[PDB]
Amino acid sequence: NRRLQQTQAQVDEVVDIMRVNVDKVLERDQKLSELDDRADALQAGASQFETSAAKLKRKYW
Amino acid sequence: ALSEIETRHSEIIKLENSIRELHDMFMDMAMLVESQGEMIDRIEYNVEHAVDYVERAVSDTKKAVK
Amino acid sequence: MAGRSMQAARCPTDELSLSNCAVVSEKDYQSGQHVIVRTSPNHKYIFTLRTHPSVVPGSVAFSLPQRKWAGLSIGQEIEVALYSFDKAKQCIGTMTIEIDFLQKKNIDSNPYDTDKMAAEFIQQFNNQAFSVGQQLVFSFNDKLFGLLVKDIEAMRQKIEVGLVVGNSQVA
Amino acid sequence: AEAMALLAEAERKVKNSQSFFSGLFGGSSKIEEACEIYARAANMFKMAKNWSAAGNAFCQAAQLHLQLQSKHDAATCFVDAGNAFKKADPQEAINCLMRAIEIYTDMGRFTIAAKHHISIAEIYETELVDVEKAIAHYEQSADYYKGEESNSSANKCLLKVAGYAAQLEQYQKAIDIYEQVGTSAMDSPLLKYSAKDYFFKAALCHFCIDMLNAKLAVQKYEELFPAFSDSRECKLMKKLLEAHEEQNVDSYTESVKEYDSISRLDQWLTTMLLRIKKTIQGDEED
Amino acid sequence: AEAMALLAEAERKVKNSQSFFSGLFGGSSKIEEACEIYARAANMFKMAKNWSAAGNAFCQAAQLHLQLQSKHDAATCFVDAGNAFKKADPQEAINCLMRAIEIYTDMGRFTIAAKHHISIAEIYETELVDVEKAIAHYEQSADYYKGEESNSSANKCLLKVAGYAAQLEQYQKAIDIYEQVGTSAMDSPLLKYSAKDYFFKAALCHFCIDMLNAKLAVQKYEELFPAFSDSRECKLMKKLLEAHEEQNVDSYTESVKEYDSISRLDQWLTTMLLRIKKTIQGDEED
Amino acid sequence: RADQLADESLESTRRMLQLVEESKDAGIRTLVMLDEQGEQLDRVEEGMNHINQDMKEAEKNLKDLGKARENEMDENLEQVSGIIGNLRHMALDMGNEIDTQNRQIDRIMEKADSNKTRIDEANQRATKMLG
Repeated sequence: NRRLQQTQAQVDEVVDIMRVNVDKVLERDQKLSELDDRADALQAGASQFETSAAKLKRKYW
Repeated sequence: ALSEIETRHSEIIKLENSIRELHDMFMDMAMLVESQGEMIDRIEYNVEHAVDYVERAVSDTKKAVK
Repeated sequence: MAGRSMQAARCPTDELSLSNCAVVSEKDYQSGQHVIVRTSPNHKYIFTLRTHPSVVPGSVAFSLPQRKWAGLSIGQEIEVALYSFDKAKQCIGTMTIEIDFLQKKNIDSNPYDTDKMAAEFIQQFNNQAFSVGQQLVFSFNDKLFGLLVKDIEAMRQKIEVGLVVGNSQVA
Repeated sequence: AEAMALLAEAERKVKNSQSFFSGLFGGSSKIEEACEIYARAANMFKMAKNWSAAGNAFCQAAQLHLQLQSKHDAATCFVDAGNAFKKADPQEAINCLMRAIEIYTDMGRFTIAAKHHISIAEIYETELVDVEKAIAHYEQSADYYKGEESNSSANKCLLKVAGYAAQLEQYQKAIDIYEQVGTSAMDSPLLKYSAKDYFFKAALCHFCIDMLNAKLAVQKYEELFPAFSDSRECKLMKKLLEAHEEQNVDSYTESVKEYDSISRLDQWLTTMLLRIKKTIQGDEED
Repeated sequence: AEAMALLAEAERKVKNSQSFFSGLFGGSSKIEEACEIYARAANMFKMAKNWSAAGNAFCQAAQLHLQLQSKHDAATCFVDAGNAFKKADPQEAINCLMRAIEIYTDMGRFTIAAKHHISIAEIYETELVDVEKAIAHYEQSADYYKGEESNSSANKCLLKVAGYAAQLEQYQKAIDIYEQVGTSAMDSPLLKYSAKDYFFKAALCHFCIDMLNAKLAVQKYEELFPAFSDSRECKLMKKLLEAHEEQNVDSYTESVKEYDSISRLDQWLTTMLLRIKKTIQGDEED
Repeated sequence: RADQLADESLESTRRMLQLVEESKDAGIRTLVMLDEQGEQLDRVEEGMNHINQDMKEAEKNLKDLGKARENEMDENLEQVSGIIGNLRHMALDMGNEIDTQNRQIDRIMEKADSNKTRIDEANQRATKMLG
């Protein structure tokens, strides 16, 4: 009977951990999401700049 | 004693399923680790590429003055 | 200090009714202090105070048993003043009480261990004041009773009002 | 630092220049400065917790950005406007969000278009409570995800679709979704585990089923008795199918009580179980 | 390549040029150079483990950066300074951070404003020990997170707010927070698992309530025997509510003794359970 | 009754072992991904610094142009106990990994914005030098 209640809380001990782990995946949701979109809009404003730079090249080179 | 084998039962069933709930988390979590593992596939993609566009930007600008 | 005007009221809840303590406000007194109520130049009574943020500032609440003893009515003026006992001549050691059932439709002749009573009586009415001829209600095992001080002895001289301490023997 | 003042200057500069103002060149150079103005305004409006004001301010900055020729950072502004209205007192949100997608969609940014699309229906269901327009979005969005190779997300959306489709009565249209999301879930041994619930749902959904559509979805199922996970899916189902085919609103309602022991019934399940619970009673009483 | 050397040249560089020095032009070009200098110094200062010097060095480069008009990267430098002083021996750990947020806030950067807003409230508690000022920050920060729809972090912060609000006697103002974060958690079939603890806390927090605020919150909670996660929330609670309504400080203290076996009590719970045990004792022998 | 109380519990202990062991495998995959995903980020960090360094070079040049049943059953228990207490091992490890990357992402998001705003300034400071 001892080994029984012994294993009980031990399992629950891991359950309490998953809790924190779940709170960790939520953080990885906020970051990736917003960031992935920002860095994605980066190539947009970066590409355009590379374009205008091409003009500065054909007039100053 | 019946009071033991019985208490054991209700306790074991309250031990396995206690893992069930935990098992459910490993399920959702794993499904999320792979889910969010997609964004990273784009992050790595964008990042390096963003450096390619910027690298071409810093080059032309420098040669636009020389 | 020297005395102030107060107004008699009714006990807040049945909770502070089984304590035999005069409930007052925190803006006036503080739980633990003793006072002496006055109704005439010869009728003086002593009670134990217990604060409760429900009492109205400038008034003391008494239970039915207490009002039937000190002759207090719901809506009269009384003068209350701090009273400090002298733990050297007014300490109760042996006090005889006339226990009795409070309700009739529940009066059973079954056995009642007195030891448990004298042990619970000092555990609930400790550091309090009692007078000869005082009437109150005793809550023993959720069973309502009635007490009536017959004689009080100091730790053998007879005292009017005493202070039930920890090492007090009740009979 | 005056929002009202910024909102004014922005106006005085947001207008196609001409004459002595236009000079030799101009155009986008001014309207952009104006956008920055309204943005700063909405910023302090949200600083003072006027949100509604901040939202409408972002609406102005966004609308102006379109008048410049920059759909990208514009749509992002529409988003900001949506986050504002949402965490505000007006209801606008929905509008802004729609105006956002039309951009991300026309631009080709389907990835993000779907990223928001799901939030769209998520609001059209948690706010406006208009599932009829929510499902349409969860669906059109899942199409985009499923197109971006992103299977996982596509499935999240499908789950939303089918899940709420059964609440609306669309049972068959739900089982189809469960079947598909079930056959497209085994290709990933990292999902097999959950593939159960899918079969459980597809077999629970009944479009006034009379035969073994469910008995067939439970038979297609591969249960492994030594694979204990399945104990929360078919084993129960079979007992329910019998309690249905035998007009017994007791064996079924008893099985729901027992299963409710080894496995807690969630909102959804409950609602549907009760629906099947009455399909039996009415049949005992016909 | 010497720290002091750089600091010196930096000084000779940072100064509005005038007279013979100014010549024909100048301005930002100089002050910027100085910024890079001090940064290069702060680098080797953190090397030799001077910290104090490194931190103050970053403060120099940062403040100078503002004198050039570049709030962005400046504030970031303010962060390097804050992190320096924090993991250093002098103070300023709090000032730098406030000086960083004052920038991220007005610049229209709330995403980050809250990121360091929580770090701030974390130091103002673990260091300065100013719970009353920490809560103000944990809160306003959660407000911003809620605006970014980052429900998660919003909850993280709210949990902090309520958690310390209960230690600060603010019991009722804590349960309200648990009710909100509790209702704003059921929406996600991933927080249902966590939504328990919220109800447990809210049902434990008592603003000296005489009615059944807890006997009501325990009821609002949906439990069934087949729960095993629930066994760590209301099952205990109900037994505590009866142990409070009966002034039995033996059934409450024995139940906390048994429950302290299947699920250990953190410092928080202990402090509150103790506070409730005292509301019972201080009411019995009295 | 002791006959169906122990046996059923035995079939219950079996469910535990497999559930955790089958979930631990998913845990491995998780850690396996956490490691990889970590490298993908240590590769993103290089970009943030690279972009902030190059943009600084662009601006300068740009502005320049501007200006026996109970026995074996008990045996399984010892197994379950050893597995669960082990489930924490990874549970904790995967925790540090996350907290680590999560912190790294913070520096990325920050610099990312600084670089974004900058690239926009360059674009605006580029359409004003033409002609």
